[PDB]
Amino acid sequence: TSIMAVTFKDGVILGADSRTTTGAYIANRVTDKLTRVHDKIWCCRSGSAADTQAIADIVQYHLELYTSQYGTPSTETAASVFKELCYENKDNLTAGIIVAGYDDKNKGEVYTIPLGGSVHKLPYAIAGSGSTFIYGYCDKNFRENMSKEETVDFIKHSLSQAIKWDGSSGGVIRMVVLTAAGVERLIFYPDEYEQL
Amino acid sequence: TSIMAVTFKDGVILGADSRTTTGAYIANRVTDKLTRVHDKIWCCRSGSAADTQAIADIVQYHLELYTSQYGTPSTETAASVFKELCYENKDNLTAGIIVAGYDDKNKGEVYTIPLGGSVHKLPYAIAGSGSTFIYGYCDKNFRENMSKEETVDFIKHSLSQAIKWDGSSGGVIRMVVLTAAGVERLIFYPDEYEQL
Amino acid sequence: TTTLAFRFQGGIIVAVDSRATAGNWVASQTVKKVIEINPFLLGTMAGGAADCQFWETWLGSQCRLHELREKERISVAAASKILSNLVYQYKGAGLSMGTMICGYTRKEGPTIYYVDSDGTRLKGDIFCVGSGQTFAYGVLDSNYKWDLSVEDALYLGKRSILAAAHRDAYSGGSVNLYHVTEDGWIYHGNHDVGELFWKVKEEEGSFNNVIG
Amino acid sequence: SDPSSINGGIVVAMTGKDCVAIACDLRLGSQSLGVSNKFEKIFHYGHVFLGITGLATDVTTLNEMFRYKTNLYKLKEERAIEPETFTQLVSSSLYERRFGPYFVGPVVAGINSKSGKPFIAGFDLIGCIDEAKDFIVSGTASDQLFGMCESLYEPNLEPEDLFETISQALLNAADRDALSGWGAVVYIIKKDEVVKRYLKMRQD
Amino acid sequence: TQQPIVTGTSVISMKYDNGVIIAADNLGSYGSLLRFNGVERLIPVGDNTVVGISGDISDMQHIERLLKDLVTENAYDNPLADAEEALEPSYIFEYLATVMYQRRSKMNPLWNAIIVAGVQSNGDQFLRYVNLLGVTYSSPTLATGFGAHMANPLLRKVVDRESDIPKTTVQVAEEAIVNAMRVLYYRDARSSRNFSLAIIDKNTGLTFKKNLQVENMKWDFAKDIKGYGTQK
Amino acid sequence: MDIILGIRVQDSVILASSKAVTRGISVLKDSDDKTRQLSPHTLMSFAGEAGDTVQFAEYIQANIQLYSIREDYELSPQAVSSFVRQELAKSIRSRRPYQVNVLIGGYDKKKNKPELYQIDYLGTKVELPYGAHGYSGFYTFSLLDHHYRPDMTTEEGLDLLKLCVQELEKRMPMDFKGVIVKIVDKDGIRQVDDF
Amino acid sequence: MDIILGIRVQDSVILASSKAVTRGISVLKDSDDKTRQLSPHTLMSFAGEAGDTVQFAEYIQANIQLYSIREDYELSPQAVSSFVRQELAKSIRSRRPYQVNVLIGGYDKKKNKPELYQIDYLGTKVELPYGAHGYSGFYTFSLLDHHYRPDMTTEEGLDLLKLCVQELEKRMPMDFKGVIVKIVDKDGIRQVDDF
Amino acid sequence: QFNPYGDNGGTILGIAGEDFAVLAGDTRNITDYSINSRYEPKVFDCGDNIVMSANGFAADGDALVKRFKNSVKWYHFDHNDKKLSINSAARNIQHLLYGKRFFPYYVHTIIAGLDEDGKGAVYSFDPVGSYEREQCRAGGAAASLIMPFLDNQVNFKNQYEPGTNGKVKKPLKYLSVEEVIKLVRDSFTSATERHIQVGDGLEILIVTKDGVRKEFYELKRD
Amino acid sequence: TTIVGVKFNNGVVIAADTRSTQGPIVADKNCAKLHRISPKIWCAGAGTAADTEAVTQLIGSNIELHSLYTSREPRVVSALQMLKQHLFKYQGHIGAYLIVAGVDPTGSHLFSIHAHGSTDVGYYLSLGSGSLAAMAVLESHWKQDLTKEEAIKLASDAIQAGIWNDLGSGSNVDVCVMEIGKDAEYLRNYLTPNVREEKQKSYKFPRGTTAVLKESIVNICDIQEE
Ligand SMILES: [Mg+2]
Ligand SMILES: [Mg+2]
Ligand SMILES: [Mg+2]
Ligand SMILES: [Mg+2]
Repeated sequence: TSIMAVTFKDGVILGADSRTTTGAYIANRVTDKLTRVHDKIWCCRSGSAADTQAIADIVQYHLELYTSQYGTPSTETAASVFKELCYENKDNLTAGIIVAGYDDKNKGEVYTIPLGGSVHKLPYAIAGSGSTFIYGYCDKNFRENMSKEETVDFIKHSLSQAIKWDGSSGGVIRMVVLTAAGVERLIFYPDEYEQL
Repeated sequence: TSIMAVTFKDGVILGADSRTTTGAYIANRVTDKLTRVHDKIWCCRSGSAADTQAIADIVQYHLELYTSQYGTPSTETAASVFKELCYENKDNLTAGIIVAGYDDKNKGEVYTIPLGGSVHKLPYAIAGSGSTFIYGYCDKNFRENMSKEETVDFIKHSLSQAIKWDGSSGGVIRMVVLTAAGVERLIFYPDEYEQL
Repeated sequence: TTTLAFRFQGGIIVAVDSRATAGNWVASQTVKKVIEINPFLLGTMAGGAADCQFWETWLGSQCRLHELREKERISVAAASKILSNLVYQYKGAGLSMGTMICGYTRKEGPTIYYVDSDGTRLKGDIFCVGSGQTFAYGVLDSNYKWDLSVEDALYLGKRSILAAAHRDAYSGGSVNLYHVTEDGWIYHGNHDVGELFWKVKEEEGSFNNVIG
Repeated sequence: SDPSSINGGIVVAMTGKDCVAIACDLRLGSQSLGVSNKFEKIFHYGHVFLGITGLATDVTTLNEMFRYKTNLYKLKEERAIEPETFTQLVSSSLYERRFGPYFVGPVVAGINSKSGKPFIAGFDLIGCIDEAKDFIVSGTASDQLFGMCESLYEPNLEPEDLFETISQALLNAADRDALSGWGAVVYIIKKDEVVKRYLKMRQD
Repeated sequence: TQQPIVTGTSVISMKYDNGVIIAADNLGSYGSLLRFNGVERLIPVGDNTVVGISGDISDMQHIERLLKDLVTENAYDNPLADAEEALEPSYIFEYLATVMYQRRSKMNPLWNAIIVAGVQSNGDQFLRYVNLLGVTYSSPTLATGFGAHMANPLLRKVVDRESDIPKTTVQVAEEAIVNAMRVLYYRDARSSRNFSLAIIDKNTGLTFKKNLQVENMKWDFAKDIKGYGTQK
Repeated sequence: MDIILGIRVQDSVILASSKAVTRGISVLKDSDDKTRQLSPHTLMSFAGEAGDTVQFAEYIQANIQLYSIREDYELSPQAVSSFVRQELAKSIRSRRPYQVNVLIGGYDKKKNKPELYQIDYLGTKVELPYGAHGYSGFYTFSLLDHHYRPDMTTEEGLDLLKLCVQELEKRMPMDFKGVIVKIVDKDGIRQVDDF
Repeated sequence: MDIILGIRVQDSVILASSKAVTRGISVLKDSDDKTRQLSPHTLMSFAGEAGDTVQFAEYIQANIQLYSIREDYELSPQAVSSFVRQELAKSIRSRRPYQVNVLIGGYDKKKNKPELYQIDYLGTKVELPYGAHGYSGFYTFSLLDHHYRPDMTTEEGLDLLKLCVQELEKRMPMDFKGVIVKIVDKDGIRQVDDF
Repeated sequence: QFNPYGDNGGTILGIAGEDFAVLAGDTRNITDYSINSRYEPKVFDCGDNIVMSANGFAADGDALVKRFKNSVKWYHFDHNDKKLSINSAARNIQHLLYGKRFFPYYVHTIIAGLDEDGKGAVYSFDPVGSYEREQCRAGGAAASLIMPFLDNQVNFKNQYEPGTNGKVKKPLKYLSVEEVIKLVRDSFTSATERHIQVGDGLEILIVTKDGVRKEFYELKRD
Repeated sequence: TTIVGVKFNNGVVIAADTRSTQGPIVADKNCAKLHRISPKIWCAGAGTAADTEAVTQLIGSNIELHSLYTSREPRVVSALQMLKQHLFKYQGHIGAYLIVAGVDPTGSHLFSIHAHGSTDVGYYLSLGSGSLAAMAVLESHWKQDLTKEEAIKLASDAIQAGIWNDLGSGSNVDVCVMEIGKDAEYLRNYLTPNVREEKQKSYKFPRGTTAVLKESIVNICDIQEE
């Protein structure tokens, strides 16, 4: 699994591959690893599909009930709810989650929650087995306050490499763009990204 | 350990970090992992220091005795002698070796010999624990027939990232340039490469 | 550890060694392996020192509560069964106990119950428990009679511990003697094995293998 | 299970003024069972004395081995082996079994016949030499002996004072060890007389 | 029972004549991966205490929140919350030590080694250690992990016993701490060049220094080293 | 094999050895003689692992019988015991050691003395007035320590041995089917056929 | 505990149970009665893990004695055996099961018939003419298969039982120190004091 | 796997005089081959003229001392400020220890003071609460080095009167507080030479009818 | 064990502590951890004490024979190659961790060698359980172009760090200085900072304290004439 979230000028973009494996068999080649917990707070799932799905569902419930009472939650609040579940159930979970969201006040924000249940607010985050191969590339090529087109290219190029080298990653590159304008889904096929 | 060999127009350059660790203790911070088996055939050592030193010493002996009888050996011949030892003693060795050499007929050549004892002739090769983090970067930035200065920059930038992320790598970046002109040693200190 | 207790005409004799070892090293030579449950009841310590000491002291509290409530001395049968039922609740948890609950009542006469941390409760006439038990049994079995005098019975128990103290590496230090009568137990002193051995060797002509 | 504490027993050696002393308990056991009260652990090859603790079969074997080797030494050299030379022989002999060692704790003691110098040495089971000035300890109560020797010992003791020190070091150490005791022997060694004394001690 | 995941390395500290110094690098390691490069592992509590934490970072963040909550709770119905009834270093430590030992006793530890550095009401220096086992000890110098093996020997050359504390100035103490941080950077494979340092002085109060770097590094001698034995 | 005892008296050595041969569930034999005559005045009883016991005992027997022919001379008990010890001491560091414990009871015709040697499978030799292997000593040694005298007659030794066997039959969980008793003295070796 | 046998003859049930109590190395007792009277015409012998055996037997005894008082009536052997089976069947899926095997010998006063029930620690019940637990059956069943007749007298049953005990004393490795034998018939329970 | 136990080293020593008692212990605290502290007090005044040390795993040692101290406080509340006698303190500590029979305090505990007749008293406890009154007891790392020496020099074991040759034992004459302190100091000096976990400092707490007094001595720091 | 090597202008200095341990017990308070391979090639040894002695004497013996055969003074690189090939053959089962130093016709050299057979070159090295304490001191005070006096100071200070702070190390400091064009000076017990203080009491017993069963003269002499 290769996943990343990158903040830019207009907001944040989440990116992910679409491969689910059982050993060396690809059980699902069109998985959606980018999941909605609120209108403009999404997450990237790495680790156990069952665990990360179960967690995300509970978070979506918590933020729905939060919204009914207190209005729209912050991206920080969403990351805290994710953290609470991941930290308090660390012994029984295998979940690495990147939480990404767009406020109007705060703008684009990215929080990574690795295996332990710790929280790390970052300009961008990479995770999953395929992320190891692109630490060098991402660190050399990331800039703050990129445009939408630059950030799409940055994510597309990064995940292209992660996919190239990691057998656990593959299929399509899905992306979700979070800005004031709304929520845009993007997809990029092998014939496009492999030739980069 | 972060090691690489890269072929360019005038020949080949071998690059390596200088860190030797026992657990998290850095036993040696100024290790020379680039070793001479012949005047213009050198190697990059990854894995067990004891195994790779012992192997290299035997190879140097074999190529010395080869030279006395049959004249200068090819880089391919050197890689074959490395392979023979690594493959036939695979059960008792932990050695990943990159063999790099300069002929006048063949020019710069790079052979990588991973754990199994297989041989792979490549335009460039990366290895050691720190190499994982720079697969993406190296693949995106390598070009054939670079100049000496471009190849030094490519190696320097690559190993800089490998060191940045890998705790097993660090210290100085050593390099060895192999061309028709002769053998040139280069060294690059932390204050130089960390700010890249 | 060598502990014995046997029944005879004049009541019960209880005799124990004094040694405690951690690995190969002798932690103590001055251990009290007779727990004085109350003035009429005695318990021996083998296996775990803490388990025997703690739970047989607790037993003395239960015996005291019984006689307050029932206005009558607790029977050795009842006292031993309070202990055995208690340890049986803990079975599996890892208590280590091998003990002789010893008493002399009118209804029963002199009585010994071997109680043990895997729940065993046995009435009997002669019991030996510990790493030196087999040595003590040898001397007991060949010299034991019901019609022993109190003086000879005391000596027999003393001598049987000495036999074990000599051969068994984990037994020794000193011998503690007790004589249990219907009117209560009577302490018959601490006897250093070192001094006792040479005394017994000379006076008895035994231990000819040993140079003295 | 641990070969060096099946049979039990101890050796201690000390230096004095123009003299050495070496002493041992007499116990041989099979773990908890006492088997023999006459198992001596000190031997000699001419004027050189060797104590050996540990696994009793190896104690016996090594004694037989060093008798063999010192006998041939004497035939070829035309003189008795010295403590310094013997110490090296013991070390060599043990190390040649590096990966299948004798489970022993040897202790050399003696006076050099030419120089008159008192000498003691200890070894681990694979032949590392501890050549102490003051004292050497070995066996299942070596901790206890270290404690006794470290407080009781003083340098340049006369033979008859050294006897009391080493005896009390052995005896009180052995009484705090389940696997040592059952009698004891003390050798007092001077340049041209050696006195051997059996001690009276508790037999448990 | 767990295993630590994201981890922080050495925390080092020492007493000097008028207070205490404590320091810790800004790295959150993920095994051999040097994952997070901006992690603050010194956490000040009030103006008189700094708690330095090594080991598991998620547990550190939990402890960080417990301390934040402790300050809130101390303020409740407390008119002297910023004066006589403010939190002392000794109160903060004892709390943490209780929590650490309680957690190990339920077989569910907070996977940390903690040093509480501060100055008490009466001007006394406070420096005490507690870890995942609830083990506690105090000493003129204290260090966790690699710091225990490499920093302590250096810091003990400055303050070898209690009587050396009044003789040690803040400049000497800070110099020793900064040199120790350099030694740890040379030799600890899970360390970073960037660190934070805190001084708690009875006169000048809490000085918290962020974004420090290991400097004056000796590498030049590396050029002369060739091969591993016989090579030229 | 189970119980083997030995007692050296004034003028003889008495070896008592159990008759039972048990293979797991069933007692296959109740009349097994766990001994070999090595020479006219030297007897060796043995106990340990199945197969190895007899194989070792007969191997020793053959070697002593070879020596006796070659030199036209009977080795002393001491010499035989030293030979046996060395074989076991050699055996313990072998690929597959002999798991055999032995008692060697002999009458030295030169010194006019009975001698009893106890040697375990490691090659641990001791000369004793009385000895045993395995658990046998645990029951019996307290009796032997008490009653034994170096000037005992053969009949007194046999009575002390009966007391030892009775204590074993009382307190041992295993039925060892009694003992065969043999006496080694100046006239050689003979079996006590009623015990 | 070791050997427990049972044989149902014409007009009675005979239970034979070993007297030895061994704790590892030593035989601590040679006169142990491994049985409890549950009611006047129902006897239960038992063998299994130390402590659990007696605890279980007395627990069953207490419950049957409680039933006897409450209803002023003796439960049939069948009823008692079913009660015991259920307790063991409940026990096997507990936190710590009773490791106890039992034989229940009873005389049904309603049907005028002796009955023998064999129940193992799992709660496996069978009614039999003769039964055993552990290894006891391996030695004895070939003899009982041959000689047993449903019309045997009590004296003939005791003779067949002696032959079973003799075969056990011959071929079993363990010394079980003989057996206590009890007879359950229309007149109740009585112990054969010479066997 | 998580190991809840650890070894902080150290060595303690309790000696009961005729009308006094001493409880000594080194001040070194260690883990593995490292020194944590050269001065970490291990012997404590618990009130009511009782001194205590729980040597071994320091987290359990501190927990136990803390709980016992608290037990002294509540004894005063519950029983009209009655003085907790050393024998009563001992029995109370047994129950504290045995309370954790199946997850033990990993310590060897010693307490010292005076009995109700004013005589010196020492009590020694195993990790699970077995205890006995004793004259002499070393606990911890170098206990095997100290006890044989104390058998010889306090109780005069194996020492006979010159001329008699083993027939008359050396008589057990009463030692003064000054004489005991010499034997304590020499026990720890010797233990320091031959045991790597013993050193740095020696703190002795002396108990008399007048109260609790402290003495401190340097030990080798290697 | 705390062993160090430090390079200086005209040579190399080597140092070690003097404690040998069996678990937590100090078996020897004045252990010699410095070994002579040849007159001007010495090494410091950590790990299994029997192995460090055995491996230095074997190679030292073969070095001597090689020196006689070739009519040349031995070289450090020869000792180094012979040690590493031996240790590599035994796959680490020979537990010898050595700092090898010396002077020869090529110059002054300093190497470390691990039990598995890996070698390292350096200007300053340390090894053993006190290596981290020693290396801290070396990393704080080492510089290029040390004098002999400065190197002996730095080396012994690094050993002291180990003595005081590492429980595996203790007692005294041994030093050996190998300077070019000079005899190697072996400074045994160069520092002695751990002399035991006078005891409170004398434990010399009165004569006849010990009980004695038997006395006899041992015949150490040979079989006599006449
Ligand atoms: Mg790095
Ligand atoms: Mg004994
Ligand atoms: Mg003893
Ligand atoms: Mg020390």
